[PDB]
Amino acid sequence: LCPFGEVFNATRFASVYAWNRKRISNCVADYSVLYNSASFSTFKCYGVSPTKLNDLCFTNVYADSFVIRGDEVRQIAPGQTGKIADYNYKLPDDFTGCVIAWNSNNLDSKVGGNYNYLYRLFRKSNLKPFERDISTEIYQAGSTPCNGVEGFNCYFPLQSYGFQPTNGVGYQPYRVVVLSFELLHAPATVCG
Amino acid sequence: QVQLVQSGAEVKKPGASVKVSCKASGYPFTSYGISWVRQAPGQGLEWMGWISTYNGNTNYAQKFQGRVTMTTDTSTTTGYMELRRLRSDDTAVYYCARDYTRGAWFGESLIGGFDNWGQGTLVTVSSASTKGPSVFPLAPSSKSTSGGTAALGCLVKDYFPEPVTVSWNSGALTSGVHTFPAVLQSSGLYSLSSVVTVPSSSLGTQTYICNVNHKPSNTKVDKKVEPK
Amino acid sequence: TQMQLVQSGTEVKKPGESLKISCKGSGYGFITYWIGWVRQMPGKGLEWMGIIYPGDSETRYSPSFQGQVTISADKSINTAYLQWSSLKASDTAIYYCAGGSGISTPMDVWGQGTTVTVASTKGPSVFPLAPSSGGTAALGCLVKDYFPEPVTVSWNSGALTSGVHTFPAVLQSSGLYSLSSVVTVPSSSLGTQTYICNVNHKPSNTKVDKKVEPKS
Amino acid sequence: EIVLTQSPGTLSLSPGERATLSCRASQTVSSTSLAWYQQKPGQAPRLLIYGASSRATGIPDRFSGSGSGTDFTLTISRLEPEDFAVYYCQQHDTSLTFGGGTKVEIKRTVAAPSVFIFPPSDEQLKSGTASVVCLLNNFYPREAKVQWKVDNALQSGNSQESVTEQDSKDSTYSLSSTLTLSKADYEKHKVYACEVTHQGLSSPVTKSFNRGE
Amino acid sequence: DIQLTQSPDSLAVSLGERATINCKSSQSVLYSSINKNYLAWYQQKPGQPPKLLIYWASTRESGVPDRFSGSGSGTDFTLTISSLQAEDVAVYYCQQYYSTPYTFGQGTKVEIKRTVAAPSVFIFPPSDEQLKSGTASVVCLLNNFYPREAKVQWKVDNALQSGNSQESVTEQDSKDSTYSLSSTLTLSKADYEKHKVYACEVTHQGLSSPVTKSFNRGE
Amino acid sequence: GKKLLEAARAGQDDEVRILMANGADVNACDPSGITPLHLAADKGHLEIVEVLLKYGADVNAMDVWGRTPLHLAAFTGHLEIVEVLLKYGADVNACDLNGYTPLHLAAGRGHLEIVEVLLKNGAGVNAQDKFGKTAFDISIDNGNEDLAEILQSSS
Ligand SMILES: *[C@@H]1O[C@H](CO)[C@@H](O[C@@H]2O[C@H](CO)[C@@H](O[C@@H]3O[C@H](CO)[C@@H](O)[C@H](O)[C@@H]3O)[C@H](O)[C@H]2NC(C)=O)[C@H](O)[C@H]1NC(C)=O
Repeated sequence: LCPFGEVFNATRFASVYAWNRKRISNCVADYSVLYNSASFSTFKCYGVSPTKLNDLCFTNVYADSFVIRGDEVRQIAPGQTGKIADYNYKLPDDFTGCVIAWNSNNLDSKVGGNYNYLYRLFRKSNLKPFERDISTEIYQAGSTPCNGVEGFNCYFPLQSYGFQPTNGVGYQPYRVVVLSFELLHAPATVCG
Repeated sequence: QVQLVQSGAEVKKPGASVKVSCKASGYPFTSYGISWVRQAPGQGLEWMGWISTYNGNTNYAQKFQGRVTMTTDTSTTTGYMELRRLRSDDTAVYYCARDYTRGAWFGESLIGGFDNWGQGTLVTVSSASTKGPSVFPLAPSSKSTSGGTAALGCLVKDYFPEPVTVSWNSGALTSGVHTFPAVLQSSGLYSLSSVVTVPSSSLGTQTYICNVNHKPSNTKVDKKVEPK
Repeated sequence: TQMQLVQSGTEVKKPGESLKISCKGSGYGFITYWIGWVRQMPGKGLEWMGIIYPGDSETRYSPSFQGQVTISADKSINTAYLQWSSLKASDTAIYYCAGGSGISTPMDVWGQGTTVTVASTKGPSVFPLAPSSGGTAALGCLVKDYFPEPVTVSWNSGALTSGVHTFPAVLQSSGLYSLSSVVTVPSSSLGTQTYICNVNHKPSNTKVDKKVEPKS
Repeated sequence: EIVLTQSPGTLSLSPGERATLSCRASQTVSSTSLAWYQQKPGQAPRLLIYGASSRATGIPDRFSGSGSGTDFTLTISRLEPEDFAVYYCQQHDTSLTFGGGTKVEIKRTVAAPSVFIFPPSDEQLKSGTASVVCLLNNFYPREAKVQWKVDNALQSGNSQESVTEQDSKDSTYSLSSTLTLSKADYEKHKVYACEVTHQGLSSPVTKSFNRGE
Repeated sequence: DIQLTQSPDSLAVSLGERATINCKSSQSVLYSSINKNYLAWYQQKPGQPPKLLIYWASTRESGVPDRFSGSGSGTDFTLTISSLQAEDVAVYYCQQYYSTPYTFGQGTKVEIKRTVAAPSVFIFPPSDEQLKSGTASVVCLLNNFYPREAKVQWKVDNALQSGNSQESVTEQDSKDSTYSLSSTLTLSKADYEKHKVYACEVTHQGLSSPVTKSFNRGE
Repeated sequence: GKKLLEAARAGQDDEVRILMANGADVNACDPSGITPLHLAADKGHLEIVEVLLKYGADVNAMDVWGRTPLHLAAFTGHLEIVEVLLKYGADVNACDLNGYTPLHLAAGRGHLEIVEVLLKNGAGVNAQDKFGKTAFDISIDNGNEDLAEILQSSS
């Protein structure tokens, strides 16, 4: 009864720095479609198994999705460090969610480079878990006061990806959706 | 295996409004949206509209804001459309179908589209009124081909409306029959004819009959064929 | 059940060489399954050595087994493998491959397991035993100097299946194996029919039949 | 929005061949927001191909889709005598726009039509009108030319033409061309000639008749 | 690493009553959000791969009846079997899976309990071809006893031996839980010929006093 | 081994001497991937630079932006560190993601000697910026035209 098609079978996925929230509840959710889709290549799940969650049911089915370069699909795991893992989207510790990813090279790429998907490269601090930062202002490397101009120490933070149909076996952009099943002691707990 | 059912063909007069219905069964009616598409006789389709099934917020076509209203009921799992300000040029066919292009929950584009349709519905409108048929024989002329064949026909004109149930000797002849599509004329009325070719031997050896019944005007007529 | 786990057969080696064992899974939803390995000493509990994922070959090892055992996976035929670089005398045990969906999940489905040992080959020998004075008398036969296990013992080709006790084979001082089987029989039919110990050995593929009578 | 024309409007092919329908737009479009639908005559439409590469439930494996950018192709591979229908390529990237439809027809040899021309009897005299008819049968293909001449003079705005669909047993058509007029104008002009020119005819065939004959 | 412990290692209870096993951890095994213990209870009969019995320390895996239960909290838990069957003899294991890695317990052995049984003791020397091989194996056999505890000793011409008797024990018996034990003594041909009278001594609760069977070589 | 970075920044030669004699890293890096040669060039502690390059420090190292020590050392205006880096054999036509050539910074900061010392061993004048511009126009842009005619004539 939960529209799992819209989150899974959509058309436009935003970039990692503009990852899309998708809150979902108030249904009965069927997982057999996720059981044996025969197309996901990296179905991995932490804390709670998906073969046996059918009995139990809470709220907080917080789940999101984006598109990301293939290799770093391993870097999305609690207690794991990396460039995008630290710097664009980082899981907390004590995980309870469930990661799913699959290849979509056939459609989300155009010869010559599809310059639409970008990702942050640096940040002064390191982000807290499950928080979003979107900001396009310049980076001031050194002691030069920079207001709105680009220079030897003023650099554009956001950088564009490179997607090719004939890219490397990890260089194609995969689609990633991660679900996260939690609970709260408050009443009015809608099941699934 | 899901079932879609629509109402029957309708006849109206100009300036009125027309309400039609679509009934869905065999699937969770609250999980998919409804799509309505029309087609003019002999022309390609054109998109009327799409409507969600949970939030009630919908998406109409750009060209049809002030004429069509869309409603859905979850209790009976039905979808009704009411079209206003009809004109004589709008006589057409309509179809209801299940959408897989706009998600019925949040409303974003997906992969796929109109999967299962209905049976189609026929709509007509004119300034004319129901009228009995005008029958006319066409036996082969005095110059009927000797070394060849002759053509036998029965012609109907000024009959309102479509259809007409036409048979020759009450279904005795089944092969070589041609019934013609209804064609409009400047008067706005109807015309049709039915033809079979026969060998020259059957010219003066057997007499044929056209029976025509027009149920909307419940008129039954029978006419023999006399060679001349 | 919805998941099938299979393993390789029983096979033992001399010490020094490597070791290749494998575990395969089959069914619906296997793509959400991790493969772990469990060890049992003879007469003891379970120990954990390693766990792995079939797709991306993510490995986790026990704190006490790094370097001695190699864990590998292959997603093409969708199985997992265990390698042993060197074999010791203390590596004779029974190993299980088992499946668990996810991390921090119950280890629910299991295979059958396979055993490994180290010794030097020899075929067995069998000797009889019959008592004399009554009530019931105990007949038997013993077998010595065989390896590997097992030997199928039999009593009149299985015609007598009550009061049978075959002693679980136990290694002696020099590492070989000995066994003994006994029954109790009423003293009425002592000298009417024969008693025969049948022993079959697959590794030596030898059939031996031993005749038992009381001593005059 | 986006213009869409498949072209050609008729893809008449002999049974036992391959069909490659081409769909084209003006601007660029996604490879995941377009579909192909089928329309049998007198029967409701159905879904054939979605996502430009995938297939729906219970679809024969002869159908495939490909293409990208602004050009798309549907391949039928095997043409059976059930697959004759009007096909539509449809987009939904921005709003949604349907194609123009394409007709696939059975090739056969040339056809020689047979023509019968009949004027009305006094059953039209009872009314205040007059209606003459020309009928052609067993011609090929749909194109043809028919004309009238009232005393060697063609008049416009008074004739209607009707054609049937493809024949199920021989795959040909029969056409009716009817000329209507007021009865008063019927009897003050003497000669009426019905002429036909068509590729199926070697020469234009003419039949001239009189009010009394 | 998290450590466990079980109690008792072995247990003796009659048929059709309650049996208990207690498993204690080293640290807390509770997960913060999900208030369900990450423990597991396994059963394993001899010659069998294990079959999971209890998961999440309180939830019953499909395919087993209600007669098993688990309770506890914090770091201490207990599994109880009610109205046991004769089929219910196996080895039971507690193991957590809170985080990499997991550590099992030492193990639990269950055994049916019933009345004391009178055992039977026999003695045998080997046959001639055994001696001509170069070895001599003399066997003491003791059978159909209950309880298990029964001391066994040898005597060579009323003199003791050291490191010569090997003891073998069988498993539970399906009929009346009476077991069989053997003591094997191996020696040289000459050393066998170096002495006359061999005696075997047994001690058991089924015997008011130790029972000795002795025999002289060749007679 | 993060001590050497701040030691080189602070310009305490004895501390860097003893630490690298004790086994300090030759390529110790921060999260931003900066190199001790970069810090030494920024602070102009020539002795630390020569000492570090004696053991074979990363003369062609790049940070997250691809900055090379020659670029920063030209930016500050240190006369001898640039030429010792050049004589060791670092790249002179190196350009970051922004595509800044050392000649570009040299013209921007109005430092002339670095231009010719780069040109001595074959510095390239074919630099392409966002518009493909070379060092000539920037040299005339910096407000000091006396630089521009030299690159015009040094070709
Ligand atoms: C997203 O789109 C995919 C693509 O079609 C959907 O997958 C489809 O899911 C249905 C679920 O019922 C599958 O139907 C099943 O087919 C099997 C095999 O024929 C049959 O044994 C079952 O009884 C059932 O009818 C269908 O095959 C499957 N299609 C493909 C190509 O995999 C999916 O449901 C959509 N939604 C989500 C959330 O993924």
